[PDB]
Amino acid sequence: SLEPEPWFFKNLSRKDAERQLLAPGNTHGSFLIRESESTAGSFSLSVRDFDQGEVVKHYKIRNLDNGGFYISPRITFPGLHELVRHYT
Amino acid sequence: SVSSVPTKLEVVAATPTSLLISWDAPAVTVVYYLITYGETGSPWPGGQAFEVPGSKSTATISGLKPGVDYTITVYAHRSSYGYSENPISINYRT
Repeated sequence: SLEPEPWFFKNLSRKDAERQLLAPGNTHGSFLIRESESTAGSFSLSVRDFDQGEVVKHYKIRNLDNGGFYISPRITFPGLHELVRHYT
Repeated sequence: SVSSVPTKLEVVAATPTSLLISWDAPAVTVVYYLITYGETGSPWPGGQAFEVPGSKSTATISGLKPGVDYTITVYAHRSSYGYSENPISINYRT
């Protein structure tokens, strides 16, 4: 279902995402979406950010009872596409 | 100034490891709430979050590390998807 989307990285560990995002060629705010080892069948967003070194910040994509998603409870979305569109 | 949904929020029962929060049942319809909690000064989303249905006016937070300052914030959603209403926050040292 997500396989067609370029931003979705299948079979990508949390640590592999750190390496992928820290690798050269990635500007700041470079990101991807991965399957969550963190929590069963849900997804996570990993992003390139700088901490007073450069780093990868992981954000859990949490699900709603209505099937939607959110990272921050201030804004919720029907699907990931909408979430990803918003956070870009 | 600026006013929030829900309007008032307080801890009505504490143990060293958990808290029962209660808030004023709002006048407007809320489909669901989302509630964050984490150590005061956690970033960015604020810590762990969970959902409670709109009909409810209480939530129980548990598995807390005892004697630690927590920020607890409630977000009210008045439609299925979109922006939450202005949230309300409280701080509590377990």
